[PDB]
Amino acid sequence: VRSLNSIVAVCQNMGIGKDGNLPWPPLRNEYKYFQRMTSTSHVEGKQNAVIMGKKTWFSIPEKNRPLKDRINIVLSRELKEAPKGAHYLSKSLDDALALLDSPELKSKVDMVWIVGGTAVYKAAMEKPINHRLFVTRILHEFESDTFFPEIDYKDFKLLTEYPGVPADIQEEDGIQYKFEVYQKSV
Ligand SMILES: NC(=O)c1ccc[n+]([C@@H]2O[C@H](COP(=O)([O-])OP(=O)(O)OC[C@H]3O[C@@H](n4cnc5c(N)ncnc54)[C@H](OP(=O)(O)O)[C@@H]3O)[C@@H](O)[C@H]2O)c1
Ligand SMILES: C[C@H](O)[C@H](O)C1=Nc2c(nc(N)[nH]c2=O)NC1
Ligand SMILES: [Ca+2]
Repeated sequence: VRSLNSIVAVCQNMGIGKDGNLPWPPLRNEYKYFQRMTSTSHVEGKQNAVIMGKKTWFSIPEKNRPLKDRINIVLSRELKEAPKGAHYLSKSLDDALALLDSPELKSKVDMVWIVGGTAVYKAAMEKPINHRLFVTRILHEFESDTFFPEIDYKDFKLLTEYPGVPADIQEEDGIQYKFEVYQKSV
């Protein structure tokens, strides 16, 4: 595709999950941010596409699936068919990327967002394609058992400013965090 976007919320050790869920209790605002970003297309008639792995899909409460107003694509090598609610199943990122370029998807799709987990982020980070990484850095340590892959600081340059992203440190439920945008230009 033209360029990828990835979004993640990470705690201090770069953890993103624990026991199949997020490491911290709910942060309404951080979450509305993930909704607002993944949901908003800049072209009437289109919806964005969200690509995620098996586990991340099942982590979403069942009545809340698929993420409303985005085309849900699940990646799995072990599944034969798109889990109940998913729009599409794909065997790999590559495969997902080609689906997106197909006729029927192409004119339907605005932005592509990788929503994890680890293995999906990694694979996307490695593509020699223009990529913007939206990271929420939660300034606190929660035990995590899943982690965010290492970003190559030589490729992914942190932007000092980006539109519609608060610059200041944020607080909610006694927790502080900040939004950061990393950009890879090929
Ligand atoms: N903080 C955040 O922003 C954030 C975002 C997402 C998830 N999370 C947390 O992370 C956890 C889920 O992450 P996870 O890393 O364990 O799992 P995952 O990536 O969500 O799911 C893994 C499975 O998905 C398929 N898959 C993954 N990468 C693939 C690829 N490149 N090509 C093909 N198939 C691929 C494979 O399924 P098969 O075994 O069927 O082949 C792999 O077993 C939960 O705790 C979730 O709450 C946090
Ligand atoms: C899609 C599911 O909620 C998943 O765990 C994700 N959560 C988050 C995310 N991105 C942010 N910033 N915050 C989340 O809570 N990406 C994916
Ligand atoms: Ca497996």
